[PDB]
Amino acid sequence: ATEFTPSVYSLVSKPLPSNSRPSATLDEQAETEDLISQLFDLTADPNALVSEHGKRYSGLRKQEHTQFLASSFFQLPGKFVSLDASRPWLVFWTVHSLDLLGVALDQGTKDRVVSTLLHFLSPKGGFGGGPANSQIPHLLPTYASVCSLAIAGNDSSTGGWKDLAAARQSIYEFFMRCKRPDGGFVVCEGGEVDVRGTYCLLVVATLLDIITPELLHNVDKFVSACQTYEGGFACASFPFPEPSCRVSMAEAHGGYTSCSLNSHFLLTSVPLPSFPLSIDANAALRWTVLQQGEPIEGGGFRGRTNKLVDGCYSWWVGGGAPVAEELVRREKSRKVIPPIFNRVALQEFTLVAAQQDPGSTGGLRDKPGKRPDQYHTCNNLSGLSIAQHKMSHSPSTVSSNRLKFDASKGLPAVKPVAPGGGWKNEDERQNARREIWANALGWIEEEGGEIIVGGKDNRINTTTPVFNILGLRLKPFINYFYCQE
Amino acid sequence: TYIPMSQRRSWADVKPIMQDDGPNPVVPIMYSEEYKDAMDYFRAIAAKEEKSERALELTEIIVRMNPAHYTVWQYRFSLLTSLNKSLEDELRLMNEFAVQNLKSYQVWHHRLLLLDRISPQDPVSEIEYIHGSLLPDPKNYHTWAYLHWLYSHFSTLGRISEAQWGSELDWCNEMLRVDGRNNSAWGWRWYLRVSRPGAETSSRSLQDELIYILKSIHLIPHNVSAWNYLRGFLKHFSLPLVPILPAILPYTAFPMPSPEDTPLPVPLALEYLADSFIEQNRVDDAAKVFEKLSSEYDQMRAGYWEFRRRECA
Ligand SMILES: Cn1cnc(S(=O)(=O)N(CCN(Cc2cncn2C)c2ccc(C#N)cc2)Cc2ccccc2)c1
Ligand SMILES: CC(C)=CCC/C(C)=C/CC/C(C)=C/COP(=O)(O)OP(=O)(O)O
Ligand SMILES: OC[C@@H]1O[C@@](CO)(O[C@H]2O[C@H](CO)[C@@H](O)[C@@H](O)[C@@H]2O)[C@@H](O)[C@H]1O
Ligand SMILES: OC[C@@H]1O[C@@](CO)(O[C@H]2O[C@H](CO)[C@@H](O)[C@@H](O)[C@@H]2O)[C@@H](O)[C@H]1O
Ligand SMILES: OC[C@@H]1O[C@@](CO)(O[C@H]2O[C@H](CO)[C@@H](O)[C@@H](O)[C@@H]2O)[C@@H](O)[C@H]1O
Ligand SMILES: O=S(=O)(O)C[C@@H](O)CNC1CCCCC1
Ligand SMILES: O=S(=O)(O)C[C@@H](O)CNC1CCCCC1
Ligand SMILES: O=S(=O)(O)C[C@H](O)CNC1CCCCC1
Ligand SMILES: [Zn+2]
Repeated sequence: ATEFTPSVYSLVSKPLPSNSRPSATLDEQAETEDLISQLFDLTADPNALVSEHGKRYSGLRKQEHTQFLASSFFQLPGKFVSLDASRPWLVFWTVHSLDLLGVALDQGTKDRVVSTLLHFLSPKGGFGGGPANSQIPHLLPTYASVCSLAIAGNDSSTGGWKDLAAARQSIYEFFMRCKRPDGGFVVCEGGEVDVRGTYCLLVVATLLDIITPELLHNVDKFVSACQTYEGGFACASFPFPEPSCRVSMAEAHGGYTSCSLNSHFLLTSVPLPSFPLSIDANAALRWTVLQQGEPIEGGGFRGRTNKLVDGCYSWWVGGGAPVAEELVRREKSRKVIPPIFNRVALQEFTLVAAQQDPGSTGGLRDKPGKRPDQYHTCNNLSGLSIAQHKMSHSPSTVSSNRLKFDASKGLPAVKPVAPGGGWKNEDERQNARREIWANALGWIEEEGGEIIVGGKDNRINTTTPVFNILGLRLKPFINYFYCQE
Repeated sequence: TYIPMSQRRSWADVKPIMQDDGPNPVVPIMYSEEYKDAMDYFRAIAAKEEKSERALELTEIIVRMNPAHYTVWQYRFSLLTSLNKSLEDELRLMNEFAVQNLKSYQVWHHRLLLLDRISPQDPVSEIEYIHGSLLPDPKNYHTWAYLHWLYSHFSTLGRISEAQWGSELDWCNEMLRVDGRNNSAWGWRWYLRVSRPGAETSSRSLQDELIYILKSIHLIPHNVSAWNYLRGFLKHFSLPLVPILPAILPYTAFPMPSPEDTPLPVPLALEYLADSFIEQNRVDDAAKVFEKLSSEYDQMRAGYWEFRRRECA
């Protein structure tokens, strides 16, 4: 199982060569290499039986991380005002982290979570970063709120899911107001256009059964044109004047590559003709694996070429790996197994370098020398989950899903903004519903694919690629909105 | 001491509106007296949709405390357009924001909206500002994306001259001279030389580009940026790898290699050699180097190189 995933401790750690050419980049890289490698030297090898005397233990400090999240879950200091427009993310990072850590919230606290988020819902559609009387709707807190309701909510009258169901038409209309002709979405009224919006919108639209042809028009082209020469994806593409050509507007970045790969994947389950426009799957996989750092930097991921490793990219880049791998697999089958990244090294980065030092505040962090935060706690753990478990999109599971789908059950169809913006007829809508639902539930944990570095006490729960919530949350949630319970 | 807005006669007619959190909210923030008071009045102003000078001033107060407040930025831009305010003055205020370290997606997007609306005949001074902004912060993702948009938007209006494009390439070359490992500058080079609609792509132009890439590789052989650019260049223009192979071959053991602290082999030089074998239909020889990458020369990616090897065998 570990033949092609060597431990950081079993490899030679050497600096990135200078070639006698110093630069600001190399100065920063060498400094980071020192910070990480020294911590690895101070810490016992997680894989060892005789955990050597005097060295720091690298076990996942689950209770310390639970405390870190608990301490700021009910009250945040005034300095957190910089995140006042992002409070649904603070909810998401906490409740998803607790899910991964296997810590249950009581019903009273869950009810508080549901109540807090519902007040972020505006009647005109979508969630904002704060109460509806304070902030306008935005695609990003819409994703964070919807996912948090999947995690902490339920199907009772105080469970929040009922409220999401009633809001389906208005959320769809908000999505349509965000739409631009070139296939991009603004994140909010008068807001920026980027692929994070596309990802967030596509997740929510998939989960709530509000996908239509008019919502998706050109969306595939916008995403596909974000792919750079490096193989990863930038934030946006520019349409040169329907457009004569589309050009990527920046560097391949881990965050935007995650969003683009995931957006594309969600689009592949919509049965529209000549849709979605293809991406270069092999180039995206290549770019993904190349971002895994050298042994000296602990085998964590960086977000772009010649920048620094960072614990949060364990999710953004690492979590993109199974998606890219499946896309490559589908392309090869369209013409006609060892791990594709170092699953062990990534876990070692998390355990050794990304955890706060023991006996302190707890939480996980960007890198040694950086304060832990909720965002890094969530994304470190999400990445750790992807490395620990072998998540695959299973064609036979999708087939099973197709066989059990009940098309006579469902919530009322969304009314399109444009008269011809909907599905051609009921049969094609039901076929689409089936495909979207069946593929969303296609991710399975491979038997025998589990690798828990440091022993089974380090095991956390299995997050779903593309969605980033536990499968046990995803299933009943999406089943509720598709009436497949 | 702070004077509450409920005590100010300029605000006497406005009834503040409290944040509607509901009962016992999770993740509440202990807002400062100033911030809470400002938002209470912003909630009131925005609810009644007041477009006034005091409303404009209030939005500036808020974004200074929270530069990421997207709702307040949206309202501010509405105020600027409704009141027909000087958009040039607002640009200068944004310059002050950057100097005072107030930054986010929102400030850069605000700049974009201002420049879109101003729509200057010559955007040279804004280009210059961006260059100066990048010097102390040479990899700022948002700044690089904004530079792309600026040239892209204004080029469609036919407002970028050939001289202007020329000096941009000059500037890009200097950024790469200062730090050849600046991947952001490599990305800018790709726009200027390959992807932009007006890019010069004759046969000798592609020849010049190959000379530049190879010289960059020979200067810094372990520079992943240079290798990725090389690979992307050859792929985009469907150019064979074999004829260029003599320049890369030494790193596996047109400008040629000349450097101290250059341990061989370079992993991406091996990938090049492997892909050049696949080009020649030599699948066994390609598998052999992938195996070497997997087991000896790039073991972090052991599983990936094995995948590539199994694709041949
Ligand atoms: C370097 N970087 C990696 N991801 C991003 S981002 O997707 O644009 N994101 C993260 C910004 N970010 C800065 C950051 C992340 N990685 C390293 N840094 C310095 C951050 C946000 C929240 C917390 C907490 N608690 C701590 C740090 C901004 C964001 C803010 C609120 C909600 C969602 C995203 C930036
Ligand atoms: C759904 C959702 C919200 C997606 C998040 C996507 C995300 C992680 C985008 C990255 C944002 C980025 C351009 C910041 C890089 O900052 P940096 O220069 O400080 O980091 P770096 O040095 O690692 O590149
Ligand atoms: O590969 C299965 C693996 O074995 C377990 C023990 O049941 O962990 C061992 O293997 C890991 C990964 O190689 C090492 O870190 C050893 O220290 C550990 O004993 C289990 O966690 C499972 O994942
Ligand atoms: O920002 C000024 C304001 O925006 C408009 C639409 O452009 O209304 C939006 O802004 C208000 C106040 O923030 C909210 O109710 C939004 O939901 C609404 O879309 C416009 O009316 C103008 O007054
Ligand atoms: O210098 C020979 C070189 O060492 C190996 C490991 O045996 O690579 C290591 O050293 C390089 C520095 O040149 C770094 O990339 C390290 O990350 C790597 O572990 C081997 O590949 C060989 O080529
Ligand atoms: O696994 S964690 O590190 O999260 C939990 C942790 O640190 C608590 N250790 C106490 C210390 C006192 C004796 C009983 C155990
Ligand atoms: O992987 S196994 O399940 O075989 C063994 C395992 O979980 C060991 N965890 C230790 C136990 C003692 C305290 C520190 C953590
Ligand atoms: O659009 S709805 O009718 O659903 C609700 C609504 O308009 C609220 N506007 C607030 C006013 C204060 C600033 C943030 C937005
Ligand atoms: Zn980070």
